[PDB]
Amino acid sequence: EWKPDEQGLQQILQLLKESQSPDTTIQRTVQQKLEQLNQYPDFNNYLIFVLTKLKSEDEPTRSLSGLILKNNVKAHFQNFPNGVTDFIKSECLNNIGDSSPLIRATVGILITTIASKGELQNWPDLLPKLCSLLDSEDYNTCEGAFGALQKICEDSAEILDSDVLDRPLNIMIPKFLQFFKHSSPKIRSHAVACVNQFIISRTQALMLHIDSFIENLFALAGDEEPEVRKNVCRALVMLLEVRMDRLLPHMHNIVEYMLQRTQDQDENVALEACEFWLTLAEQPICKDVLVRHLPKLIPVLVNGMKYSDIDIILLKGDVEEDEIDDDDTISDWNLRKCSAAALDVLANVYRDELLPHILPLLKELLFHHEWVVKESGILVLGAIAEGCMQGMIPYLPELIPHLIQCLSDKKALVRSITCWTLSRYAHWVVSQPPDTYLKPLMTELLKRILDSNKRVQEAACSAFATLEEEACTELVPYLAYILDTLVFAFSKYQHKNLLILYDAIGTLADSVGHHLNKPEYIQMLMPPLIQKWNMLKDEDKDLFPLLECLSSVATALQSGFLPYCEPVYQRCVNLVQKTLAQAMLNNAQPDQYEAPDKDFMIVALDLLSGLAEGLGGNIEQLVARSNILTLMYQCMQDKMPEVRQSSFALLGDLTKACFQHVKPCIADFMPILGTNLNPEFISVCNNATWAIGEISIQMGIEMQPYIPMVLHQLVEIINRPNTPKTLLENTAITIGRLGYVCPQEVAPMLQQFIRPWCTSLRNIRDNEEKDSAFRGICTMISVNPSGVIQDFIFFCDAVASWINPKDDLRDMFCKILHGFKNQENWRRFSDQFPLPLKERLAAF
Amino acid sequence: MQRPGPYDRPGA
Repeated sequence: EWKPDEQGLQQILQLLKESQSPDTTIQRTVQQKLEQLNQYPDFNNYLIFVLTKLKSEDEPTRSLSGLILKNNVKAHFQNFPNGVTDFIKSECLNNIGDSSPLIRATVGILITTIASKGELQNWPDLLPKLCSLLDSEDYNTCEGAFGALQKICEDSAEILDSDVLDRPLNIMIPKFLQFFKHSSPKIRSHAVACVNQFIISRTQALMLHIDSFIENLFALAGDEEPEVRKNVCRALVMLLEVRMDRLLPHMHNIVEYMLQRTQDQDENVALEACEFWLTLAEQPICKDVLVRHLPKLIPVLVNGMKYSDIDIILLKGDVEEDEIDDDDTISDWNLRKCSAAALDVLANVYRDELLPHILPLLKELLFHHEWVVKESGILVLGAIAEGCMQGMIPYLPELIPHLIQCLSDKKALVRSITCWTLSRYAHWVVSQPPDTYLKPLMTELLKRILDSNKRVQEAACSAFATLEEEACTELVPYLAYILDTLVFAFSKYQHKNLLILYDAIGTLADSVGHHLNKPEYIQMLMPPLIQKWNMLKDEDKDLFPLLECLSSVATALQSGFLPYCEPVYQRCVNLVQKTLAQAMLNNAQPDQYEAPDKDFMIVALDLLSGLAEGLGGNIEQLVARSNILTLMYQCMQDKMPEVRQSSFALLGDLTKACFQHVKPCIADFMPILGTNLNPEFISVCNNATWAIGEISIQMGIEMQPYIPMVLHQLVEIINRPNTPKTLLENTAITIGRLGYVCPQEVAPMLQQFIRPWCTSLRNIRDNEEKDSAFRGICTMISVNPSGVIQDFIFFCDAVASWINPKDDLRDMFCKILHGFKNQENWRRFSDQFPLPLKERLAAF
Repeated sequence: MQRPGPYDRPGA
């Protein structure tokens, strides 16, 4: 037992009363008084006392007392004395069934946070207490017990699944299932909500009972209560993903019931139902079980893709046309998003088979006079595009012109979704004669880039970037107009849209390439970019996209970038240097210095490597005057994989040109580069192989010692078929380059790498990397034919992969083929290939 | 990598 003193109790009640004042100064001052009184050992005990024994006090005061006790728990429970902790536990369990739903909710969260803050083994009797209390004859105790149980199961599923308190679930799951029968709908909702927490974990206590679970779940399917239907749909989604075998016998009835729920009047029930279509489309059996239901399902999903009245109001689409929280509200998942995504995945799985069901609906929506219906039709046409392109093509000559008209529609929403749909059909648009569809499309899209409405602007920029990626060189005749409008966009845009504008400009540079290097384009594009570059300070996060954009420009312009190089270069160095400095400082004293944002040095290395790539030898007079070398060395010493990746990329680029200044540091680079290679941080390993290739081909025969330490690691990488194709291809390329410059160490290894070397390099398009790698393998076979006797078929395949190679490479292949045809076998090898490859071999 | 879309799930 414990008792309060009257004056202290009354002072605490007065503070709780004053905590409800509208005056923020009163709130702050009484919060301060409370934070001070928290020092009192039994303050929390008075607080629970107000929550529980003073039934005479008004419910808001009691509720807030409970909530602030919950905060005190979360912050300080570890230093509560045992007496008050026991009082809290016992008393809140005594009042878990209090009449007021508000009091019962506060007590529920208080119990939940006590149990979560401590370990359940700090309160071992809690679960038996709640389980036994579920059997209450009084309703309120039962309801509160089950509510707190639901919260505990949601917060603490894993700890309940552990051996902690002797597998409690083994008794609870039979209990919860037994309460699916309960008369009160709220109790049934709690029961299903609790059981649902243990489906995805595949908890044995439940999976030992899935038959009873699904039987009672179907017995419960017909409930009137929206919460019950919500939780039943959620349970069936999870069970589909996990224990699909049991659901499969009843899949037809489950599908029909879940479609009925997809049409449910309550929006939450409908959303839960739509998740069923998304998850089912991911199971391999979907294309066989759901076909019979498509004619009933597609019209439903389509009908679900209309905006709700609430979305139309929030989007202000209702308004004539002559913010951040708006986005927060719209973006959040809803029935429209989910229906569109479900239709998208259904399109991906059924492809042309789904077209004859949706197309009659689509050709009604597209030309409907209600703008909401038209908008949903545009969204439908855009959603199925990716999966259904091959069957949709015949109608594009008819639809694309109307979509291009819709880009001029009065309603902003129609305009935006039209931009996105045309983006989805960009590839087919590009395939056609430019003057027929591409030029009108880009004209309208650029007119919308400067639209009045910001989401229209964002949609237009995204669509134009995708269209550029499809168009590539097709853009060049229109490049003046593209640049004019984009650089005008800088003068209009605002920060939220400015990053997608950067996306558009960077994509333009990437797709156009050296064609962008004209004086008018340079003096039109650069001034605003360097204006933003001067505007931003080194600490601004908005600097990440800009540099990520600028690098593209810098490479696309190649030497044309030179007048703007030096101030960029210098700053780009300083950034990484700073991030290194603080980083090591943070490593020395984490309390004195926080870990700096690695993204600055990552993007700085990326931009600097791209700058070296673009400028070639012209960057030598800068890197000679810089500490850059040491810095990137440290960047490859750093454990973080991204900086290692970026620094090896920069090493490769500074090796393509200006290697003469890198060379003295090779003795320091190579040991750590080879060491970093093998652990196979996929991107880091890939760049490490490629850097080894560059530095080896630069070094020549002088590379003697660095070959053994890398070659064993490289062939070990080739030993792993799990390597992604790019990494393995570059490993083979660098093996070839090493075999070219230093054969003697590679001489034993031909048999170990030639086969995957062939199967990888046969699919790279005859560039200088492939040229040097094949030169290397030719050198290797000339040095050791014995290593490829059992593998000449792979050599023939690799040599045949070349389409009209250089004359000297052709002669090397020719001479070595006429060599090992003598040194039947060559005829049989060439017979393994189709007419083209065999003919190429014969011509050689 | 991929651009914003109309049916993108929060927490891409």
